[PDB]
Amino acid sequence: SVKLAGNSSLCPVSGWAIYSKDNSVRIGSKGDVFVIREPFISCSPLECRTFFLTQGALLNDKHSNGTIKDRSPYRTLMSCPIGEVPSPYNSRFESVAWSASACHDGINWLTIGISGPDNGAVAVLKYNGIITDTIKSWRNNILRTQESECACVNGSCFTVMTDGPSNGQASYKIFRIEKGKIVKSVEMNAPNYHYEECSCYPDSSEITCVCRDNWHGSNRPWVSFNQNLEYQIGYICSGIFGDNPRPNDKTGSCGPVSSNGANGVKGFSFKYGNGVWIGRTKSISSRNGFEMIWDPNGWTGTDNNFSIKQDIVGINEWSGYSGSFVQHPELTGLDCIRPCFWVELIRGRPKENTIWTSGSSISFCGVNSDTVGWSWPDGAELPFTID
Amino acid sequence: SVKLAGNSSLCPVSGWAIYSKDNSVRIGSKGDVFVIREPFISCSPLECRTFFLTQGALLNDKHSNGTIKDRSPYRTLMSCPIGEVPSPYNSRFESVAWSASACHDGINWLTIGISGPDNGAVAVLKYNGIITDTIKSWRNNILRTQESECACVNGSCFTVMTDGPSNGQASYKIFRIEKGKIVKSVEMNAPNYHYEECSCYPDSSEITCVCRDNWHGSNRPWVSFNQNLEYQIGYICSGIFGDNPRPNDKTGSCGPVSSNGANGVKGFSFKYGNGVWIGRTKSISSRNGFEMIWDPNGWTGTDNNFSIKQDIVGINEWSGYSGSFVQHPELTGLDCIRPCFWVELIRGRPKENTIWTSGSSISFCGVNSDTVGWSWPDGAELPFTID
Amino acid sequence: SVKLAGNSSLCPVSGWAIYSKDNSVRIGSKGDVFVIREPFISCSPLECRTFFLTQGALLNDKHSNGTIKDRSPYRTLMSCPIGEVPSPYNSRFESVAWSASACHDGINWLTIGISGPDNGAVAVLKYNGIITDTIKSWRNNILRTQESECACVNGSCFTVMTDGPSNGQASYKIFRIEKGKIVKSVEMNAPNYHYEECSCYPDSSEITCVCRDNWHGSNRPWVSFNQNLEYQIGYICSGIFGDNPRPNDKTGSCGPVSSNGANGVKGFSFKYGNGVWIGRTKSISSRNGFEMIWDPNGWTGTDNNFSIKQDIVGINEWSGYSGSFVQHPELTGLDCIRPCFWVELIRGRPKENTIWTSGSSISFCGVNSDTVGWSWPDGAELPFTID
Amino acid sequence: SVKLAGNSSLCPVSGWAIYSKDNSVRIGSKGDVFVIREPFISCSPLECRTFFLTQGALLNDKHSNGTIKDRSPYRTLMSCPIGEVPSPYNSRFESVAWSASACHDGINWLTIGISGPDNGAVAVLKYNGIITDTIKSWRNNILRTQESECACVNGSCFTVMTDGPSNGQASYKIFRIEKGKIVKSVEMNAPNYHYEECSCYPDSSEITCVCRDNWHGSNRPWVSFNQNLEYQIGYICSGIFGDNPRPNDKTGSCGPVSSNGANGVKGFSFKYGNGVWIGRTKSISSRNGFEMIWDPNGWTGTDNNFSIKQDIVGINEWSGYSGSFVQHPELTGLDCIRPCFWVELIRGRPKENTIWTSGSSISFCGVNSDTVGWSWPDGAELPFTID
Ligand SMILES: *[C@@H]1O[C@H](CO)[C@@H](O[C@@H]2O[C@H](CO)[C@@H](O[C@H]3O[C@H](CO)[C@@H](O)[C@H](O[C@H]4O[C@H](CO)[C@@H](O)[C@H](O)[C@@H]4O)[C@@H]3O)[C@H](O)[C@H]2NC(C)=O)[C@H](O)[C@H]1NC(C)=O
Ligand SMILES: *[C@@H]1O[C@H](CO)[C@@H](O[C@@H]2O[C@H](CO)[C@@H](O[C@H]3O[C@H](CO)[C@@H](O)[C@H](O[C@H]4O[C@H](CO)[C@@H](O)[C@H](O)[C@@H]4O)[C@@H]3O)[C@H](O)[C@H]2NC(C)=O)[C@H](O)[C@H]1NC(C)=O
Ligand SMILES: *[C@@H]1O[C@H](CO)[C@@H](O)[C@H](O)[C@H]1NC(C)=O
Ligand SMILES: *[C@@H]1O[C@H](CO)[C@@H](O)[C@H](O)[C@H]1NC(C)=O
Ligand SMILES: *[C@@H]1O[C@H](CO)[C@@H](O)[C@H](O)[C@H]1NC(C)=O
Ligand SMILES: *[C@@H]1O[C@H](CO)[C@@H](O)[C@H](O)[C@H]1NC(C)=O
Ligand SMILES: *[C@@H]1O[C@H](CO)[C@@H](O)[C@H](O)[C@H]1NC(C)=O
Ligand SMILES: *[C@@H]1O[C@H](CO)[C@@H](O)[C@H](O)[C@H]1NC(C)=O
Ligand SMILES: [Ca+2]
Ligand SMILES: [Ca+2]
Ligand SMILES: [Ca+2]
Ligand SMILES: [Ca+2]
Ligand SMILES: [Ca+2]
Ligand SMILES: [Ca+2]
Ligand SMILES: [Ca+2]
Ligand SMILES: [Ca+2]
Ligand SMILES: [Ca+2]
Repeated sequence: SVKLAGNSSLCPVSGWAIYSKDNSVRIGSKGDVFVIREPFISCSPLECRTFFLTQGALLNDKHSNGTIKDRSPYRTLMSCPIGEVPSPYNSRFESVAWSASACHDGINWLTIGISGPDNGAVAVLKYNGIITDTIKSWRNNILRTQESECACVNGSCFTVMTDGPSNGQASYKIFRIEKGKIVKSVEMNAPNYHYEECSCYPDSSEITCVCRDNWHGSNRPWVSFNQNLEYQIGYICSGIFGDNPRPNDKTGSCGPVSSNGANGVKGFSFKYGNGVWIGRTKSISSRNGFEMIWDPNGWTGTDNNFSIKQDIVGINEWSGYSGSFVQHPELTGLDCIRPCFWVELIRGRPKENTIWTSGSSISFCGVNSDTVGWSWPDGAELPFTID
Repeated sequence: SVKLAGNSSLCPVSGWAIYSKDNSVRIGSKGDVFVIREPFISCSPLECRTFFLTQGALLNDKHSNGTIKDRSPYRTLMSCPIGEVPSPYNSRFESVAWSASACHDGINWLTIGISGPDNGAVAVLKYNGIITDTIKSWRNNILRTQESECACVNGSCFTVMTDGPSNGQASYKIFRIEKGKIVKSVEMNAPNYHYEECSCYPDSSEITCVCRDNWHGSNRPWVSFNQNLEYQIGYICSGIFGDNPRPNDKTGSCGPVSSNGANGVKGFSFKYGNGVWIGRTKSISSRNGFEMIWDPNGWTGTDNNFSIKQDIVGINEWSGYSGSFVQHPELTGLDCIRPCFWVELIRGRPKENTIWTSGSSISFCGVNSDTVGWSWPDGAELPFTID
Repeated sequence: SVKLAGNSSLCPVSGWAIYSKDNSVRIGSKGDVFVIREPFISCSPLECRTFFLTQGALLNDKHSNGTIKDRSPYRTLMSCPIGEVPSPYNSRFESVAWSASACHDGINWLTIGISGPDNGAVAVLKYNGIITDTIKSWRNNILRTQESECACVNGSCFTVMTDGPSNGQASYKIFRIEKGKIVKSVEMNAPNYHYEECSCYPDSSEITCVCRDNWHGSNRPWVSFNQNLEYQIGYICSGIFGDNPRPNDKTGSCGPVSSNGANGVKGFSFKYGNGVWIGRTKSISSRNGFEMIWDPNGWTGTDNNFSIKQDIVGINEWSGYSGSFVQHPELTGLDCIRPCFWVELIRGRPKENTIWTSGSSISFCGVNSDTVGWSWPDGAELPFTID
Repeated sequence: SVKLAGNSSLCPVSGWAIYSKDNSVRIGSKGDVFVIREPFISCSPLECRTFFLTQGALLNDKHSNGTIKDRSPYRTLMSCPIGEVPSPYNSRFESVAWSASACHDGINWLTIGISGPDNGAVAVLKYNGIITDTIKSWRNNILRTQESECACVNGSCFTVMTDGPSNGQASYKIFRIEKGKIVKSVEMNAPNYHYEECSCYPDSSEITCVCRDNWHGSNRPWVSFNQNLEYQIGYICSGIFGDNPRPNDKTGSCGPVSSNGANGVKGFSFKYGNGVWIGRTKSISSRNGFEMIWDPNGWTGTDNNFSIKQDIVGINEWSGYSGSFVQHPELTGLDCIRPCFWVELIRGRPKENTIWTSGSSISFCGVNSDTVGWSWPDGAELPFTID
């Protein structure tokens, strides 16, 4: 067992090849499948796993009632092999949590699970399944984290947490964690910025995070930092707006785009110099469809021109949260860090006439060989027997 | 593989961080989940497992009928990974038993399973799944044991068993077991004492047990002993009474507190010099709620003042049995033995209008970082389809 | 990995301690549990497994209809950890078979599965899951084997097969198998004898088999042989008749006891010098109850006196097939071969008003410490929803 | 771990011994079993696995509706241990695919999964679960592959793919793959030939494929090639026609037999010099029954005489696709490559009045010891509760 280096560059990619699909909701119609949301993928030097937040209930059972609710003492972080349905019979317990993150440093798994009351939530950190540290809410207003994988470089793993209003200025902190122990943290000095549900990845020994501004931006904010937590902040400049909801594409801004800026969805983007791979919904108003767009100067340029678009989910099909995950050379045998992403396909409330809300997942990995756009939707027929 | 040393002290702790929650009853509404009671946790140098006594039946099935009954030829000891639901598809068979204990000596698992008739029950000892010894009832009146983990020190494991009345003077024996073989035992000379369902843990090469007086004590009896079984006995002196039922907190006694002393519930406490961490229900009369209380002189002092209280389960929510379990430095990498505990959340009879009785579980581990009180209840909606 | 020696003696035992109980039928009421019969246990140097013949159907499903039938192209030999319910989710596939045997030589598993038509059945031998040999019916009349574990000594495993009438003189052969290859066989010269469903075990480098005479004996026939297949034959002389049905106990015979000799049930017995441990039903007419009897001169003596009786299943409770299995010193660390046994508890047809027939199991191991008699019945409530 | 040599000859065999049967459809009546088609078996140096294409739905659930359809974004390649039912609880996710192949090179698994639109499908190659390459449709007309195992020789694995019409001249390419990377390919110059769903196996360092002519041949086309992809092509000459549908047996041809040549079914054959082992349906017009036929000069001779016939599935029972798979000496310890085969037993549409279509499987391995013909059918009772 050797810790991940994290010192190579991101693999440049021309397209995205489909990696997994679990068909969770379709199967859950009869099978014993957890009601879940906020799934995310993370890899070790040996395997890739799907993490998810359960509602402590199964699909098509009465206890799935009212699962549109985000937080409760019943939610737990669990994981299963990628591509498999999240079931009590194949899932590993990770932590009690209504907000979470996880990642592998090359030696062991780190998991971060937040639970407790809105006014004093506590993040429990585990390393190899053993509690190693905790961190308590410092603003007493819903301590919350990535809902995707943390990023690891040379034995240290990094994450971002938010505490405060989701409709105004909040507080954002970056953490450096070693063997499950917080060794350093810093509060981001970011007035007029808003950070939630960051998707973070390593690249050339440094961390880049693309996040969600729930306050007043329809473009996505970002934060990057080295291992010493020396950071920079900004917003993606592209007129190809990445959040949902958002305005129709037009001239962008290197600051928060106020038009349709309230609300949002977890997302991600991959930075390559001044360019950016943007993953976003197809609809500007609802969580429908998904597409990958290559914009060669979109990180710093404000125009709405782009070079490549690849369809992932049709515009008439349900999508939801999305996030980045990487495969390290230690796993692939490549000489660079390979970018991948996952998409949550949300079914149920509030858009459909059910008593429940749950999601299935698809994932893709970046390649330089031939690829194709299509639609890989959830495919479940609602409502269910329970409703 | 190396045997656990068990020679370090208990880690001092300031609070308790949530470690697991299985949501068993909620999931069992649809899923294939055992009807269980008396769950308990025990760890090896590699992993932690939940042990439990099944009724040889699944939730929401007709065979769950009359499972309020404690003893039958159908009950078996089984185990599964911590935090997972006890299902026939993920559970390991341990022993046929209606009373049980288990612990890992660093090399292999020891399980103790008692079955047979009330007037001649036999405890079957297994080491690495192989029968290694038996011990038969010596008072012919329901031979019974911990219903939680035994305690191991330097290759020897220790447990306590009781035989005789549950409403009067009985007989209590301590056992030393090596590789599943009883190498020594001694009967405790404890007139006017009553010991049942002991929660035992190792601390500085010696064993401490906190138990249940079902005869005439609303405070908890304790027994401690070295590897040679040289023992001491007493009662927790704190006016913060630990049993259920019990009187309102007042001046305590270093002997059995007779007020509300009959009946009781399995519980635990952690000794730290003259101080004590007490886990107990919130209700004085019923198995509802749960809390952890730090009383700096409560082991030997009779006053009812305490320093710390942490909420675990709300007073309006069902609780039940609770017990200690520890994580050895061989597992954690710490330089002390870490205290943890589990709580059984009992649903169904006799308090609820169902045909069945079963429990789910939560567990916590002691830390010195920030923690928070809350309520992590079972959360199931009764009655069920079967009733 | 080292092959089992099989050169030590059987462990003398004073009683039987309960080892496992699966509660298969109770759980199968709701859970996904195979309809099975002819379960048997067999051990490796590492673990013990339950083998069984499925009907290719689950309990409480329509395909369990008519499962009173013994042979079909749908029956398969499968195995699961001892004490666990036989489910498609925890069971390993072994072979297609309506008659079977299996055993571990210390290195790998040998399985023998017979399938095909009544007039030309073929036994398929597998070693480590790879087909290594076959043997075809030589009398064209239902080739059939032990339905319990084969016996292994120093890298060779031994079994017995029958071909011919089940109500008259048939043909019986002993086989020596090495790494799944038949290296020697011999036909037993046994006129007026009848051998079916032999329970065989190793003892001091030789094999002893106690079997079922379905033709004209209410006592059990036996055959013993060395590694070169030099054999001896006889019948258990004890007036404590072991088969079912049978007459009331009286003066026995060293030949087949004709009274109530037709029909029968698979069983076993352990030989100790002139003495014998006899396992049998409690009823003389039906497959009900079970008991272990120590008869110090019952192997060669014809009286009906005995020294020890231990209750296993109550007379009013269903029992069925039973068989021996052993635990080698390589597994236990003992200096002798430990005798164990299993009992099949048959529910359904023809005794009960269902459409199906299936069994659960219990098992016990021989010890010299204290034990107790009791009743550990199936405990399922019939009929089921499917009927 | 060492790569498979693949340099020995095929083991000559006189008959076929039954190896596995999963009873999938029977069990799926109640159990949680995938709706599947196109199952196939492939082995490593350690184990044999069943691969299959799911419809992302379970039997007896509403989502099984319209599963007669071959292609969709919901279909995935998964695998489970041979002989076990394909369940979400025991199946490993491999790839998103509506056409697939897989094989083990001695070190890791190679999987090939094709998904995407009919006019631009993309094959995703994975080595040890990691995407290693892609290949895109070159004729824009349903890129498709074996639906059985690829063949490996000395670290290189080989497969065949087709692009173009299924009712006329198409394009056929052979691929050489090393560690999941395409290192060479060549288009077959085969005017008037049609290749689909090839069954390929290694033999003396070279690859032989027997395939399906869906255009105008009732006999099967073949292609063989060395590691450098230098190939030869032809048709099986035997008047014992191997496809379905087909004419009654008569004089054959070394070219495509036009009579009943349109349409077909995936199948296989084993070449032995001028002789051939032919597996085929019993019905000439429908997918019913299955038999193995040894024709000593059937590879190059056009007569309709044969030497051996062995019944596998009765003519009145449903069959379906069939394919070859081999066990290498690295797995068996033999000095030759052992031939095995599997048969898909298709139930439901279009031949039966259900809303769904699915298959179970049986498999056999070649031996030189005694064997027997019989019928090992699916055995499910249709329709189901869902219909
Ligand atoms: C998921 O949650 C949904 C929201 O709760 C459930 O729907 C609700 O179902 C309840 C129970 O039937 C229903 O309850 C009330 O309102 C009734 C009129 O609409 C009223 O008649 C009920 O009260 C009367 O009866 C009760 C019981 O006897 C008495 O205690 C009262 O005093 C009175 O006599 C009761 O107030 C809701 O109307 C309904 N809500 C909605 C929005 O439909 C789903 O049932 C649940 N699904 C599952 C599968 O569990
Ligand atoms: C387990 O197997 C049991 C034995 O088969 C089943 O019980 C049987 O159920 C069948 C179907 O209902 C039933 O069938 C026949 O007999 C009827 C009179 O008893 C007769 O009316 C039926 O025939 C008529 O209808 C059919 C269909 O429309 C026509 O084809 C006929 O021409 C005629 O009009 C039919 O002959 C058996 O009576 C019954 N047997 C017994 C012993 O009860 C169970 O149903 C089965 N259980 C499960 C769960 O599958
Ligand atoms: C990346 O890290 C590895 C492991 O420490 C190191 O050997 C290598 O030199 C680094 N790569 C570069 C380009 O510096
Ligand atoms: C405890 O045992 C350890 C491990 O063998 C030993 O090294 C150490 O000396 C002991 N500690 C104490 C306090 O005696
Ligand atoms: C539950 O079991 C008891 C005891 O046998 C029985 O009296 C009662 O009728 C059962 N209840 C139901 C609802 O079946
Ligand atoms: C039994 O077999 C073992 C292993 O071959 C051998 O070492 C030993 O001598 C044998 N025991 C006796 C009593 O001969
Ligand atoms: C096949 O390869 C093996 C294994 O490396 C080699 O030893 C042997 O020489 C080869 N056999 C033939 C027939 O060439
Ligand atoms: C099955 O699916 C088809 C296609 O959507 C639909 O037309 C049909 O109504 C469905 N059948 C049933 C019984 O639901
Ligand atoms: Ca079910
Ligand atoms: Ca926004
Ligand atoms: Ca641009
Ligand atoms: Ca009390
Ligand atoms: Ca005090
Ligand atoms: Ca008889
Ligand atoms: Ca006698
Ligand atoms: Ca054809
Ligand atoms: Ca010929």
